[PDB]
Amino acid sequence: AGATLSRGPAFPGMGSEELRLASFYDWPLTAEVPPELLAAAGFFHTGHQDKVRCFFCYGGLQSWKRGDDPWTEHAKWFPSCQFLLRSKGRDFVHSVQET
Ligand SMILES: [Zn+2]
Repeated sequence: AGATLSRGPAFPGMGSEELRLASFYDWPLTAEVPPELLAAAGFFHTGHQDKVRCFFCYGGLQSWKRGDDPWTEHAKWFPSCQFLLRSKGRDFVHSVQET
């Protein structure tokens, strides 16, 4: 019983936080979340608005707002992301899912 989550990042090149940070060179003025937090949480910027995708699970998120925690949003929407899980642990993700 049970298929396994594949281990390959959706976008291995964006596996680097530094490179993910570069993607936010045009992260909008009206956008309310710091790129550093987004890049740290595995997200890189796509498009020209405020859309991001996780380099690993490819979870796509937009409509970012003051206070929005990237790591939390990550756990909220993409709880099985192996990047999120290695970085924040099983406890953290469960803690976000159970609320
Ligand atoms: Zn992810």
